[PDB]
Amino acid sequence: GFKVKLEKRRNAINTCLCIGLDPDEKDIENFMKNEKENNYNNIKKNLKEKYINNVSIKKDILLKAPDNIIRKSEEFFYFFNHFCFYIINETNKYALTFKMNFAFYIPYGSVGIDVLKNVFDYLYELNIPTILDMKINDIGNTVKNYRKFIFEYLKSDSCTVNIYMGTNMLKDICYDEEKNKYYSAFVLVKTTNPDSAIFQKNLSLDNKQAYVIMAQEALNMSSYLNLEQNNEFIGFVVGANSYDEMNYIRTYFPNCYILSPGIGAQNGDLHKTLTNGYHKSYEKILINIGRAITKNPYPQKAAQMYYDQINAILKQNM
Amino acid sequence: GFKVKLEKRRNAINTCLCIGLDPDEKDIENFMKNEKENNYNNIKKNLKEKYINNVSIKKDILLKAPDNIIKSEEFFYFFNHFCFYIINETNKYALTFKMNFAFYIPYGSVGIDVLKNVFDYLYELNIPTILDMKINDIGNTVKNYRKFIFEYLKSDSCTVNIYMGTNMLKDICYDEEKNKYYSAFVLVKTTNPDSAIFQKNLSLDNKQAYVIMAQEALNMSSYLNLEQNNEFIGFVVGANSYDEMNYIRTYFPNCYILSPGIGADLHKTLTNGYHKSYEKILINIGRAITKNPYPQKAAQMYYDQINAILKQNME
Repeated sequence: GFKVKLEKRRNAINTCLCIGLDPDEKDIENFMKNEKENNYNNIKKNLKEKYINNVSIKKDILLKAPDNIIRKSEEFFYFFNHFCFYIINETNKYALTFKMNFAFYIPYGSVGIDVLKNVFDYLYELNIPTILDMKINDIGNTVKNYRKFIFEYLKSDSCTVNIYMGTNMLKDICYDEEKNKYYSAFVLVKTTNPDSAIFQKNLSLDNKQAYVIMAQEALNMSSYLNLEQNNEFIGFVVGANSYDEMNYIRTYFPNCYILSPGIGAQNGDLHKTLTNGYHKSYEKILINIGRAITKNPYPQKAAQMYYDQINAILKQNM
Repeated sequence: GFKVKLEKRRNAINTCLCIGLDPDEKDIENFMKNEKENNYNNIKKNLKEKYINNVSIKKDILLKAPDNIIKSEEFFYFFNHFCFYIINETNKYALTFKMNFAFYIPYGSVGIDVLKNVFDYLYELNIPTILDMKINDIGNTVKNYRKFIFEYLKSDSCTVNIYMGTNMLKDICYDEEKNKYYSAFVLVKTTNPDSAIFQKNLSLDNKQAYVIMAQEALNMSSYLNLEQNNEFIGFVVGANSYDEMNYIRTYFPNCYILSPGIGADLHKTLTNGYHKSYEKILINIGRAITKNPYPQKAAQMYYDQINAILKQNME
């Protein structure tokens, strides 16, 4: 159960920080250059973690001494994967959950999917709850394959879902009738893009905005599937800077799980966000911080500072 | 541009058949069993085709003989060879091929290698492509999908879900640094039985969400000058959704439509969707061909039925 994992871990480390691990090409290139310039300090640190031996793919390459890698076809893979372990290693004591957005692992072909699998293998050993932000949607017969990839192959605890096509697809994502398995998901409700209102707000039904209608139908399906009775849920992606919508959501669905992306290095207001979505069991208000951590040259420092700020706001609210 | 490629292939082969290539694990396993019990007849045909010698990934694995193969690479080998079999058998009937990404991802990286080989193979054959992935994210994030689909795969088009918004199309159908343009089909009315809940029951000013969404997609298309660059944004409209198909062809007369959902009435769809430039009504047929006992014959069949309806609408 994602619910119980979250609950347990939230008790252990007292926070709702979700760390986003979305490495782009410059992150990888910058990491490789800086490891070359500095005796490969961090990769050498990566290699000392017990949990690095338990990843699935190209262990023989990953566990080589950096020095031997340039002495090269496997180099992009090695620095990419090692960048991801580096973030995880530096920041994990501060993160209630990690969220990996699939778009960042696909553009190079398959090599990034290997990286993605290893990252998920690694987080599984560390028992850190995971989310795959992939905003999946298709017909039922088709999405089973996404279910398989995400929950069987990656062993993610949850994923993001776009339910514009409908809520029946959740039957083949959050439930596996053959194996009697249940899975958690966050459906898109109010997103962070500037023009998010065009459909989510400007469409309506019976006097209610589309985002509200969507949220309610998502929970009707969660209830029909008995998810929470099996320690899973369907939650809502609500943008961090959508304060009215977040307020509407926490108000109308008082016990929902919210995943909140949007706060970066140069925007956002953690106090207004966390307050609007607050819940005493604040694993229900996941505050995702991604680039503000992964693009900081001192990622542990970033993850700690965000941790402390959120913690201060949580106590303010208590 | 996708427009040009479509226009030219349509005149060349006289159809709007879109062939779906969505191989499931059972397709792969069965192809493997059937090749093994039949002296690898289809694989031998695969190895005699010009452009298998031109694939990017693990080419010398694919050109080995099953006996050499039969084993970490076994799955890779029969998966890829299944795809190539379907393409070799059916390509002369297809205006376009649509690969659904979901069928290529569930085994990890091995399936993405098959996907790339499939795309490189259809590119050599000069057959127009669609990646059905229904991508959506924020602008800065979807650029990764653009790169993957349009740079790495070299797809002509993909499917997009614009419920988050249409600004995302700016980083999918356009690359401002490179001055490049690409085509997409946005989801308008999909084939799922409950598709009405949002697509029909939500409205703005009386109009159903799907019409609002189609219009906004076309608004963004003009903002990006796709037409002037031989690309477009089109609409996915399910084969089973006649009134909606009718409404779209009626209200947006010259739009491009991709229509999934004809399983195993084609007349009804093609008639409601019809356009004299019939590459504007792509009729997708996947499982009904790929899970037929004789895919080539199944493809010809649908090809001949489509052709007879086209001529009947022309007349």
